[PDB]
Amino acid sequence: DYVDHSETLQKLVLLGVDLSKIEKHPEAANLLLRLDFEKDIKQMLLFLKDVGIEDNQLGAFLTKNHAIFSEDLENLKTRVAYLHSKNFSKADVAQMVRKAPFLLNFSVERLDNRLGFFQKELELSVKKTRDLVVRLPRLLTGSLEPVKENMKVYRLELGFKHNEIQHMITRIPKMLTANKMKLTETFDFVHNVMSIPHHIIVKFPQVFNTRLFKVKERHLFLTYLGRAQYDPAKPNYISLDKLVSIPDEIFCEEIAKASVQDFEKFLKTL
Repeated sequence: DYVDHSETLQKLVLLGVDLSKIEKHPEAANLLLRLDFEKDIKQMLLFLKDVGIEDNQLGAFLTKNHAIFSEDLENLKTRVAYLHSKNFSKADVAQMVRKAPFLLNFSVERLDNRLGFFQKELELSVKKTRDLVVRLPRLLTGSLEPVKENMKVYRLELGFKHNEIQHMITRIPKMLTANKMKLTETFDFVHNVMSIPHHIIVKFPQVFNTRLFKVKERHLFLTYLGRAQYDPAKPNYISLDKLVSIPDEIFCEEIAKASVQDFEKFLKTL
């Protein structure tokens, strides 16, 4: 059987499928080992093309979704029709399935319940709720627990108001599932060590999408230089987005007003 399967396996490899990943899932791997490309696999690939997975995206999709050959094609079609009934366009669904390859493995009822959860939990407009999951489609496929927990962390532990949270998460949807320890450490540093008020953090939520060491290195250097001026009502104001976004060379010259060599020297005292 190995010899007769070789041409199918070769085809999957040429597509960029990583069989070593699929091999971690023994029943799926044993099914694939027994599938023929023309008879069993091709009709699945043609469906994926129709929903918008391009040929050069199939390898990554099939490597992630080791379960796709175990779903009934009729059910996959029904789930796509459900998404369309919810006003997700063809372009939306193509992006959602590529970025969240398990999406069509969820039943109609589960997809409906998951969309309803995000509507109820975040309280966004219908439209902004669709925009949110089009932007981060894995919200629909992952555990919902970190979402519930992080909503309570932002409000009850970090002190943001409900409207502030909506503002931040629509811009940075990954905030909804971010590691709680990392969110807390970033908040404590930016709010308490840098003394930045909630309403300013709300305006620049990308600080929750920045690795904290970078925020810290830059704040400590500016502090060392007497240039850590984060209040827009005073001169030499440095905004949080400048601080987290501009590359080292420009941060040094334009913001810290110091050489990169001196920044490097400072970082060695940390």
